Amino acid sequence: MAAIRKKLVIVGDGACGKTCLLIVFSKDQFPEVYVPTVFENYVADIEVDGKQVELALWDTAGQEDYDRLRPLSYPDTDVILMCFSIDSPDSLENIPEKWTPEVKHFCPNVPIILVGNKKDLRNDEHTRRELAKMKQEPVKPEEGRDMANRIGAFGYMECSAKTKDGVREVFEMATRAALQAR
Amino acid sequence: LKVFNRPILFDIVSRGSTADLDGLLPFLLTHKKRLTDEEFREPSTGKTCLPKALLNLSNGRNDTIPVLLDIAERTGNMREFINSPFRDIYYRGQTALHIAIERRCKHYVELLVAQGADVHAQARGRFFQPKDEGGYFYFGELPLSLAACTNQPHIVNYLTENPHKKADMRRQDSRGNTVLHALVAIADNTRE
Repeated sequence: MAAIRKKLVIVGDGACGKTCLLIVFSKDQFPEVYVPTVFENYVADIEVDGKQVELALWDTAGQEDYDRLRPLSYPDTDVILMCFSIDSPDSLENIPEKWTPEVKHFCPNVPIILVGNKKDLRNDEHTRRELAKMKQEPVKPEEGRDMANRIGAFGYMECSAKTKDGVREVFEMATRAALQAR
Repeated sequence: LKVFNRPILFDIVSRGSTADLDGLLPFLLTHKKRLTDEEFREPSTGKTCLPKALLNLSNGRNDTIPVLLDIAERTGNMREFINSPFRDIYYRGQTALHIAIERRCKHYVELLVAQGADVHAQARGRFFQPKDEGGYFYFGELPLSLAACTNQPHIVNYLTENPHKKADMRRQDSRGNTVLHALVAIADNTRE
């Protein structure tokens, strides 16, 4: 019938590849030559179960001049992808204390889909060696379970834009979470 | 000339002086900048150059629109430039397509949609709200609803029937109101 429009906004720390994930879901090809800092004004056609949904993608950054404009993309949101880095432990202790309060205050009563990106990099030799140099280890799935438990996330899964795993499933889950109007 | 800042760009585009855009090609390409960056957009509302050009129309014709669109497509962010939503709470969601429709300019909306203008962008700002909810004009929060609510049958026919992209009349806005619901909403009891 008539496709329903749902607004998805992706929030994550710097250099997490959220924009890379957006491009790889959009054109089904990872851009290895040019990665725009933000992907904006895109609508994607998705189907979950007998429904057609146009998902409008919004990307928020904080590298420069984007932190002040981050609150401008919060109102009238429908679903949030709260993402972190699997190959970066410091990307998990920053999840609850600074992202969560502002996302809850600005846009309350919305489903939370916290995800971890670059799932293939947790087994990379270089990242493991660099982490073990300062006594750190890749983000374990137990860490993701704890993250989903303490923030009450709708669902958590690992995606890697390099090997194209579960991105369609991730966005299907996000749209499904957006389907229920609280 | 050799330096293109935001106030200068808006000063040129308000008057529709196309010749001053001749130097627009190198300056961007030399500096790897885009028309959609924060430098070239109004800080108050997030308005870009295209809505400013469409707002300031001389006798209904602004010759700088095709040149701006061509430079945007050569820049590589044509899609991101065509539909640049406003950011202020007072005009949130408005798109250059909405401004073209609200100006009763069929040629500009034709030339805009055919190259990638989203026909479902919901103008859900505080200005586009019912008069009983702190607003001035509620047209249905949709380009097709707006075209139907401003009594523009030709643009409605073009939007519904166009090879490029058609906006289905069964689509619902944020309120759930379809095109018929919006057309009822704008209606008065006057005969005309």
